[PDB]
Amino acid sequence: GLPTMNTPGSCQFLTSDDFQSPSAMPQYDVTPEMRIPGEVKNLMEIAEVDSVVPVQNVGEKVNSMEAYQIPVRSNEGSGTQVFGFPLQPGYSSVFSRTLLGEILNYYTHWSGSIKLTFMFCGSAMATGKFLLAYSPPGAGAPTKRVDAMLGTHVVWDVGLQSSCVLCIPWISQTHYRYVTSDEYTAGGFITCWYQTNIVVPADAQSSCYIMCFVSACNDFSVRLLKDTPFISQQNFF
Amino acid sequence: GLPTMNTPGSCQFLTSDDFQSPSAMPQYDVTPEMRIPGEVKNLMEIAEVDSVVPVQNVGE
Amino acid sequence: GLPTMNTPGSCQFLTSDDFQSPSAMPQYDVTPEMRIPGEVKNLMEIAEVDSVVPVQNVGE
Amino acid sequence: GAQVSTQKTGAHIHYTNINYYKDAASNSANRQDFTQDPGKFTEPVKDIMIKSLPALN
Amino acid sequence: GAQVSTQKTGAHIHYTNINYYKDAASNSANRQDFTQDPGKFTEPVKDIMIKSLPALN
Amino acid sequence: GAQVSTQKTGAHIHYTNINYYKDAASNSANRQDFTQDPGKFTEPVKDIMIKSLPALN
Amino acid sequence: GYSDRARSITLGNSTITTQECANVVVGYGVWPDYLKDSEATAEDQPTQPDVATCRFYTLDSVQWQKTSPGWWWKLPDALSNLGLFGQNMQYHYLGRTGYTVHVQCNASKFHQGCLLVVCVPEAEMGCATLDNTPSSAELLGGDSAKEFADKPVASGSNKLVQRVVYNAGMGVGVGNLTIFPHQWINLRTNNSATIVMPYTNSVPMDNMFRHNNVTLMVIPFVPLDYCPGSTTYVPITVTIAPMCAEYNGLRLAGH
Amino acid sequence: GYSDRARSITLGNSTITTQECANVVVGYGVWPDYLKDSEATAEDQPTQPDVATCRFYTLDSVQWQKTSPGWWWKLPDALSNLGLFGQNMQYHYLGRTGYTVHVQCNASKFHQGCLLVVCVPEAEM
Amino acid sequence: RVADTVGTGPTNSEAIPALTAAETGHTSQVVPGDTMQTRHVKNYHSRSESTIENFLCRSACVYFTEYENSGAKRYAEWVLTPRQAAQLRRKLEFFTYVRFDLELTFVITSTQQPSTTQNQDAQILTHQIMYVPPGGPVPDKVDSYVWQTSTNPSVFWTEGNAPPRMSIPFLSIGNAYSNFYDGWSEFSRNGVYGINTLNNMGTLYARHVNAGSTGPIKSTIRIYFKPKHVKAWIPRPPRLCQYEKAKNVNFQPSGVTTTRQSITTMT
Amino acid sequence: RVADTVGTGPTNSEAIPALTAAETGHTSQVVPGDTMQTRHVKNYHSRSESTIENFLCRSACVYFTEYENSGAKRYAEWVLTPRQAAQLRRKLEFFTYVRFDLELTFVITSTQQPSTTQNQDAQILTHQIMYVPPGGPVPDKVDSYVWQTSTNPSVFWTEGNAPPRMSIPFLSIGNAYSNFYDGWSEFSRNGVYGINTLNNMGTLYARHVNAGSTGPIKSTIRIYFKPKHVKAWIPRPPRLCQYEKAKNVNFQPSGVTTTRQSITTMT
Amino acid sequence: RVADTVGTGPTNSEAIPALTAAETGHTSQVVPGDTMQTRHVKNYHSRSESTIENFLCRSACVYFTEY
Amino acid sequence: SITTPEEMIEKAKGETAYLPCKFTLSPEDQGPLDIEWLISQVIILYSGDKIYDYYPDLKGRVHFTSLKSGDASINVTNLQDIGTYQCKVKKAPGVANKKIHLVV
Amino acid sequence: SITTPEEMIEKAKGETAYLPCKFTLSPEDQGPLDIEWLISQVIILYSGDKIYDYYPDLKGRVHFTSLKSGDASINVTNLQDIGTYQCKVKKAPGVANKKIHLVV
Ligand SMILES: CCCCCCCCCCCCCCCC(=O)O
Ligand SMILES: CCCCCCCCCCCCCCCC(=O)O
Repeated sequence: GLPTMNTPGSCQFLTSDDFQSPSAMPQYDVTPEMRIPGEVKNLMEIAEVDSVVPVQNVGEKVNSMEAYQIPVRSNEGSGTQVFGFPLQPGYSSVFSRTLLGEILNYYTHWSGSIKLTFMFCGSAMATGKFLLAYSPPGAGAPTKRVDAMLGTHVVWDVGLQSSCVLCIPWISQTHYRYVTSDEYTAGGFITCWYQTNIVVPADAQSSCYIMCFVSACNDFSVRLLKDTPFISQQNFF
Repeated sequence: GLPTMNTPGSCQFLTSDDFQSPSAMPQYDVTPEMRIPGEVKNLMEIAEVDSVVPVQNVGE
Repeated sequence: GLPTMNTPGSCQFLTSDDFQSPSAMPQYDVTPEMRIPGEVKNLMEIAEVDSVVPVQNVGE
Repeated sequence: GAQVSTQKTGAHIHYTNINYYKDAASNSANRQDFTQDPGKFTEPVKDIMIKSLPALN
Repeated sequence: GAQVSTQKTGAHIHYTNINYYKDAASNSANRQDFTQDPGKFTEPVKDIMIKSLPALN
Repeated sequence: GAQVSTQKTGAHIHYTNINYYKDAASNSANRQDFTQDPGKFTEPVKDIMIKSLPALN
Repeated sequence: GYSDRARSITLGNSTITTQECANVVVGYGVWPDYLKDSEATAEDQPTQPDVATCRFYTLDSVQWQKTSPGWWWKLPDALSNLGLFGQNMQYHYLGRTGYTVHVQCNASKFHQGCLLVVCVPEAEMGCATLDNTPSSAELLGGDSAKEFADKPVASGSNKLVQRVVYNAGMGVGVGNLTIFPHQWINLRTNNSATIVMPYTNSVPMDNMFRHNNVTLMVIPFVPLDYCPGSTTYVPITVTIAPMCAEYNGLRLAGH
Repeated sequence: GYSDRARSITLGNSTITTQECANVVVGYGVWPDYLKDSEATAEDQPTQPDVATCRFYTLDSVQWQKTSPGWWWKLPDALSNLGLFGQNMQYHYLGRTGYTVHVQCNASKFHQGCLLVVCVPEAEM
Repeated sequence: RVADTVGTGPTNSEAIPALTAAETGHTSQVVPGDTMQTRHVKNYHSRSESTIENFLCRSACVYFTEYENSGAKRYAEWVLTPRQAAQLRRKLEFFTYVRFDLELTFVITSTQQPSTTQNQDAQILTHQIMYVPPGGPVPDKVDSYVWQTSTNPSVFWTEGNAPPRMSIPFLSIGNAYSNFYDGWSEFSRNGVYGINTLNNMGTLYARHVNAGSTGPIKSTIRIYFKPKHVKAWIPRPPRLCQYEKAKNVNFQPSGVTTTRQSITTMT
Repeated sequence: RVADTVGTGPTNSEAIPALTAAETGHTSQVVPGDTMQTRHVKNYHSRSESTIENFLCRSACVYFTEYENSGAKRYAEWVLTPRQAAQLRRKLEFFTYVRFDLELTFVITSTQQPSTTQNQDAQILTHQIMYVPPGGPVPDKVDSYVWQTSTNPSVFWTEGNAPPRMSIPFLSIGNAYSNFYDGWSEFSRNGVYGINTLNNMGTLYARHVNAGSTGPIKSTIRIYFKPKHVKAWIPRPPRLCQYEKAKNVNFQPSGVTTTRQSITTMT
Repeated sequence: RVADTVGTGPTNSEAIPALTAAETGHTSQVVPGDTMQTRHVKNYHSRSESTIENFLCRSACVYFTEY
Repeated sequence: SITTPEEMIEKAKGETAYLPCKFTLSPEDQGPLDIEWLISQVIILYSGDKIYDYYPDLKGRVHFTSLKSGDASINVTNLQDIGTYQCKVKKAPGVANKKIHLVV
Repeated sequence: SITTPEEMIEKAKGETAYLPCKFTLSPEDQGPLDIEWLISQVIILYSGDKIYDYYPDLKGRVHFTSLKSGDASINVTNLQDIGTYQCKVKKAPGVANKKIHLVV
């Protein structure tokens, strides 16, 4: 009879504990593993892949394939805004449904860089230049191409290589940010303007589209496992 | 008094567990084994033997 | 089944005890410490500092 | 005086065990005893019968 | 026969573990397995694409 | 892999400890950490002031 | 000194050559091979034609209009009635194979469009009714196009399949379908898309007639557009080539 | 193996990328550098932001019509009200700097035009 | 551990890391140092909590049922299936094939039901949980000879102690559990379509060993799954449409995402 | 261990240890041997109980709430905050920034409420405590699908055993918890001013898994915090004015100390 | 552990593994490779759960009575 | 699992109405078989391997087409009979049901 | 957290009274939003994304200025109305309230 003493925390059930337990089927021979292609070892390999972003999620576009498309055209001006949205990868309506955004909805903290790739989907005769800009929080959304230039920007020239990559870096005071909408840990703003104007010849379409893909860099991380707010079960199916 | 802590799965009975238990008859002398012919060590030695198959199991 | 025996003082809560407990958030990566100035390691470093004394604490 | 043995794992780990009683009928069961010999039930003949050769020549 | 491993600590300790069952499906989970290989999902092409060079030349 | 340390006794004994979790935030508290440095709060000046010499000469 | 835009593929007595292409996607980094001796379970010896099956079969073309939602094909079901590949799978009980999908769509500089080519393993699809399940010959099509449909399919007592393009018939976001090996055809640059897929299953061999390993999907994210005068009929063509195919369990023909 | 028609320039937190270009002209063979200790005259120490000024500022666009004569800009006067470059020159008495001029004009194969881009030192008018 | 950011400077060259082709799958492997000037920053962040083991290995309720100690409903039964709930199912349906050991936990609680009997002084209740493999005999009633549990694994629990927990080895005739199956069980291709064809996990039975009183009492059992030693293959996109049934992937078409006001709106 | 007193003798010299300038912060480092004759005295007193770890590492109740097993209030909720009480808060507000692991303990006790029902023979009550992270779904009612706890950490307890204890790792996006914050969450500087801006510790939910009887029962839960592995920076003076609210440092001006009778009075 | 299947080929010979006499108890020790062509297949299946110990060593109710 | 649980059958009057309820027994399901046909209250009942002929209007009109094999369909006649028929097949481990709507 | 919970507003008669109740939702607070205005007994109620127009004297006088964004203010009119208005905003995890005193 070895003398022992029970500490607080006995005979309790923890949703997240790591103990051994007696097997109910002793001396069971499992099937020998075969090599199935494409093994996942971490969730940050599912997040580093591109996913089309629904930027035009306005009105009834969400019930159509039109949501993904960004409409660009030829106008008698310059410096007009194409699109803009905030940098909230888990919470913004724009990113909530993408692979990386859905992965973030299972975590509380996120920290890293963000890749944004744009592919031009117009004619092979149409040409133009765009200004892709990222503005850090402190002063509101830039309302002009001139205010946007003062922030991190990339001038994209459409040619043989249709795609372009704007890499939003980690500028934060803290080490991590909040996936949920918060005001202390604010993200920034991402806007797109016309660096020049869309140039189209005759007998070609002057109304084109762009597509946007979002992924993570090699320095992305997440923490605090939580429950996604998206799924809802009325009753046992 | 060594401090311990009880995990879930205590004081339960499992139809298939492997534990030690105090013998109710201490220092008991069992009979010395004799060699009886035909020892079974696995059930797959009873299965490798031929058995007549009732193929015509029709009606009566 | 190792035979043990519970001593008095089991299943009690002590406002001042020193035991281990299973973490509720397994494999959590804490933020790397930065050097903030002026670290306190003992309360007898807060006491060795001068403090104005209210000697004339009379009336109002 | 503890005995360290192998755990039952799949194909394609060690565990520790100590005996706490002095009775030898208190220990756990012997689950890892993989020995077969079906030459008693199957092939129970006197003259060995090779597979390729005929049975009765 | 006990195994001593490292605890999960912050940056900028050892712990002991023994297996009490003989089943290999009774042990605790494998939480410290930090191995990645995203070259399957990302960059799944035949001809390697260098970063600095153009994609289609 | 157990750690043996000293017990808190009066002046004018060893104890054993093993870590049973793999989290490093499950261990007991660190009560025996006797290190002081009051040169930050007290004497926080630039030019060192000797005791015997005058303060302002 | 050559151009990476030019590629040639030779299988059996067939060849394909491209003037403009992007690259070749090789599945999950795995090139399809044969079954090893430590992974197999069936005892009897496999047959391996090696040339009469592993060649290029060209399925029926489909017109890409200005309002086409998209198309889908079951790779095992599609080559069921084509060449000796169909005959071998008919007689045998167990079949193991890999494929490649070369999709060709050629347009002029003035034409503008975008197509997504993705292979989905275990692409189980849902029914319009919530209580019943999709009927065969409604989900499956022999050498047939099997197009999708913008807007939901009506709910009633009918084994019709839900063909919504935005949910893709699986209930998942159409945009996130880039997790599987995918290639994009951009009329202004890419003309064709090549994808190589290794055999993927939870078992070594499977019955080709009752199970489909992968589903090829072609979805126009950006519509087709042009000006009055340019050619309106713009077709898409698909060629599939089984790779390292082997069969087991020979028996009477049928299914 | 790449094409000399493609170029990228990175300065500060800004980048420009070209699909079609000619080359880069480098002034009089001189790459801009800082002031040496044997060429200076002022005694007090200079300030060098190094990142908040040396980036790309994008001026207002101009429509090229079929009857446009031409345009001119003063480089010191143009960046006077833009970003921190304008603020630093405002407070200080003496400023020394170099520049680069990326002019972008994109048209289709059918469009035909010619533009001359030249920098004139001491262009008294 | 994550990669550390390096330091670059001003650059004027023919190199084009940003410009690329998304026609190819090739996800651009660019880093911020390619499109701006960066400082050197050591990164001590570790990719530890994101591993599939830490993601899936947490207990999760999959089914809770009731039984009584008198009347008609005297025992409970439930075919083993993780698709009864939504939270555990959605997480498992990130992958096509999974292979994991299972840790099972039960939570059994009783409640005295309204009645009019008098002098009710109950005793401690003992409950028996029994598993029947695909093919084993199933109990017709609450006093059937099936409960002898000669070979079926069973567990007995006396109300008041720590819950009962047991560990189950990977049980499958295949080489991996299949979350999604595209096909039929019958060759003629006319029958059950879907994963239902593959599933064969047996049935679970729970009941009161003793009555314990003269008044009615209703017990409830909740089952908790924990995947251990997890392996996973071929990832797939998360479920957008809400679940409808447990046997199939039947859904109702829904919006790709939520809507805002304009395309330039920040909220 | 403390320093030992040494021995000095009579002295006539120009050295002036006593005379100094308090204009400089320089706290005089004089010892009694400088202004009198002392004897040598070894000092075995040890500065051990005064360390920050021994000061802060003791359990302390921070919040106690109730719930029922019938009616309207069927579950309890509480955002995690140590400023609810005064004793734990005052001790933590000796420092500006603290960084410590937390040990959590709960004490749950039930009480049979007055009613008029008859034949009440209750069963053992089981209680479930669930944590929701900043952003997790919150239970609308007591039978909501949220309690499935697929990923949220939860704990189940059967009335009668040792209390439930769990250990929590330093949870923060910063590098130290901040007891005092001088600033706003919004840049426009018009909103919430104070520490409230920084705090984000999630919410805690407690409830009865089963009813257990026909009569009413009210349970109460008390939460106990214990800081472990403590680090602390920048000390500050103790709170004189009594606390008013939990979100801010709002106070009522009070006397610097208590009053006596005269300036020469000894009491 | 179970035996692994080997690989045979086409055969034309006087050997008769199939033909035998069941008058004798001698249970024919033939394997599939004797009446067809087989491929080599390593077999990692183990005869472990069939042993008499694993068969009999499980608790089983034998009698329940009242008082 | 009964195939096509939600189904609607339109049959002309004077023509025998054919209602099909084919099912596939689960390997897990190993219990006594019960097949019950409801008219929305029963027309026919199969239980303990016995068929019982419940509804006065459909008496002598409702009979099975085949049950043990896996087919539990009925062939009604003399339609006048508009209603919903629910075929409920019971196995001790698991249960399934199919509802058919008949017009005229 | 509603800013300025204790506030007093003096407005002249014949001038619409403006009452402001701006709030900042906590990251911890993620529940259905309810905004209720009390007059010390309700003038207006916002619940389940629906606005309901309660008080006979202030019927057709009380309307919101903006709610989802974070502004839940009202603009009253035809003052005669001296009383205390308590703006209570409810989130499932946390709740806050602001009381405004209006003279004449
Ligand atoms: C009293 C003993 C009880 C033992 C019960 C054992 C039941 C095991 C059930 C395992 C179900 C696993 C299903 C996984 C399906 C999937 O991953 O797709
Ligand atoms: C059933 C699981 C419960 C788990 C609950 C975990 C809650 C952790 C809360 C930590 C609060 C720490 C606040 C410190 C604030 C300060 O020091 O200023």
